[PDB]
Amino acid sequence: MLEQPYLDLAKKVLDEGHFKPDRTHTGTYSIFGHQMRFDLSKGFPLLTTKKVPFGLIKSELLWFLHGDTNIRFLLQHRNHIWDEWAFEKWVKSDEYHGPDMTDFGHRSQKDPEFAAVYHEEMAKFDDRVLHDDAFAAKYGDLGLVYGSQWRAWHTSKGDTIDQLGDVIEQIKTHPYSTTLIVSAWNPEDVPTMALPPCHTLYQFYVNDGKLSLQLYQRSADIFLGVPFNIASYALLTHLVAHECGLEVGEFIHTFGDAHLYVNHLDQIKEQLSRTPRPAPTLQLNPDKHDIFDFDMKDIKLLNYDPYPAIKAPVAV
Amino acid sequence: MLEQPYLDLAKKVLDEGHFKPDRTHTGTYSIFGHQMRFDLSKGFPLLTTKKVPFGLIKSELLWFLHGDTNIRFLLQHRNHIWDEWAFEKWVKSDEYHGPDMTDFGHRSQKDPEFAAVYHEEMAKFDDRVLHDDAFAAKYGDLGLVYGSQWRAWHTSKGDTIDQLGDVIEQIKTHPYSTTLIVSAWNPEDVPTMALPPCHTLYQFYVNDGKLSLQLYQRSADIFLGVPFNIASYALLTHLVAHECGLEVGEFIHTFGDAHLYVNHLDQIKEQLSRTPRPAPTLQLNPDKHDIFDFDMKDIKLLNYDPYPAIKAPVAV
Ligand SMILES: O=c1ccn([C@H]2C[C@H](O)[C@@H](COP(=O)(O)O)O2)c(=O)[nH]1
Ligand SMILES: O=c1ccn([C@H]2C[C@H](O)[C@@H](COP(=O)(O)O)O2)c(=O)[nH]1
Ligand SMILES: [K+]
Ligand SMILES: [K+]
Repeated sequence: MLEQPYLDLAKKVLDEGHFKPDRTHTGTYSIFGHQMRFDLSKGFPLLTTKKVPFGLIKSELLWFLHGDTNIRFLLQHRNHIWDEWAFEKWVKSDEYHGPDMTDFGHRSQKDPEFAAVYHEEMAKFDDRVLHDDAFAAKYGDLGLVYGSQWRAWHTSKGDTIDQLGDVIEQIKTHPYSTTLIVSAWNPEDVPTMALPPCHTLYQFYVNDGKLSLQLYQRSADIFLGVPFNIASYALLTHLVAHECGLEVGEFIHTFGDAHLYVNHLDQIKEQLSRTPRPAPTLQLNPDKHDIFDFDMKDIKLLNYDPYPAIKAPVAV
Repeated sequence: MLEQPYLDLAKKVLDEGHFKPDRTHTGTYSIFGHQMRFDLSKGFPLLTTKKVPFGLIKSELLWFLHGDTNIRFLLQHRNHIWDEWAFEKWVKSDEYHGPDMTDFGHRSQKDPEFAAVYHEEMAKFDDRVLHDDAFAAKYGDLGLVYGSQWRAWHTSKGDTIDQLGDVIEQIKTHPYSTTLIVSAWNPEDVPTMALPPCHTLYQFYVNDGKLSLQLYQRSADIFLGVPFNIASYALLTHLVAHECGLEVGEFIHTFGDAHLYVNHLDQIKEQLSRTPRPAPTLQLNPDKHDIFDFDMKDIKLLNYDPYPAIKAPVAV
């Protein structure tokens, strides 16, 4: 089936992954270097052996294309994937007069009481961002997230670059260019950042009228992460290809440190006893063509019939 | 935030604007009568939810203050905002021996071939204006543009009036005058003109040592137009106030027909999902005080961090 590459990755890491430590001291089985390709003409690679919320992905990917960097848009679509990073900034803010939220990540996980006080501060934080225009601007703005690196890369001269905007044109004018690249990795920022980009840089390629894309990911969470990562990028391949009026091609996913947190072994094994089903199909608005102006209703998933979801703990 | 007034205008026109036809048959959503104020002590109102080229504005506004009316100055600063109106005159000129450029506006938009021949004639036109002193004088001179109405209004007696020059003095001698007005609207010209002034007339006001300005705009393009219009006039408020040695006040923008071309609906909606960021600041040369003698380097924008630009078609 279409998803086999991922399943094979799970087995490979369970089979020859060596024990390697990580920043959260949770332990992982690692492998360095790996590549799997997906033929998007055979179907959309959204794992059927485990329910993956396409909503969260699409609303987050559009967030990126808009070049946005503020959480307010995500909370507007009930997307909490980036909350923690913003919250962290409100907490260490001198305007913060409330309970000590130092290292809330681990504390909430162990202490069941902190898990309530931490969920109250968050619930109201998301509220301020959502209603207090100024608060939103002040804390809801992450700043150095994918949206601004893709569409507002800062020059030494003082201005900004629309990498993706520019690349999309070179595809229409010079489809055979071996320089259809976008980079989220900037050396003068990386060391200051909390989480330097996992999705380092990607490349587009065009032959026989088909658009293919390769993604270099410096680090990967096999269980929780990869499922979303595969879908974000294969969807992008589709949108970019839609604007350029090209046929869809292949999504090549290359890896640096593909790892598996140890607290996921049972959950990963259980998914492997599952047999993939036929893959779903993507349906994009035929009329509308400016992908940068696309909204939810413009992108729709068809025939997704996934197995029941699989719960697991987040390494923090 | 500072820019909210404009965002509210976009929503209002999307909400209660009735369908009204226009000269370009492109269709617009109109509203008659509206007013928004900007407190310039809170920051410069240059939209952050969309990148707006401050360069084009400043170089065009100085063009006005110099009382100039010839395009050569604009092309000297790579400003093509007024090219079309001059080009039109070269085209219908009997000295014009080249391809039929009748109604180039629509033809270039639809026909992709005309869009190249039209771009060649223009490229060389801008060249003649730029090098052939006589050609410049002959076609590069628009004549009845803001620069001459502001600074060289023609009397029935035969001479000329420096409205702005005169008003600037009455501000220094009689700061409390309720007649600090400038008009670009002249009844004996209007019916012959291609595009009668959109920026009809403006008024200055002074209290507590602060200079405020009101602008009456008979017609407005919400998406493409207004962003530039807000910045031109708020910058003027600053310069005039600089010469008169006054504190900056409020910029009141009043409207006649504020409309939205239908081919901008998606682009306008996308901008509304964006959350404004803090506004930039203006920095004017402290030494130099004769605004009429100001040049680019004398006016500088600080901390402008706009969202990525938004492309859209020009109603023609
Ligand atoms: O979409 C995602 C989000 C996160 N991660 C993971 C990679 C790491 O597990 C952790 C970040 O810490 P590093 O191991 O990269 O240093 O987040 C992914 O693989 N994909
Ligand atoms: O800076 C500008 C330039 C142009 N326009 C618009 C107004 C109209 O959309 C068009 C001129 O035709 P009228 O609708 O005014 O007749 O140009 C503005 O609002 N602001
Ligand atoms: K780089
Ligand atoms: K008048």
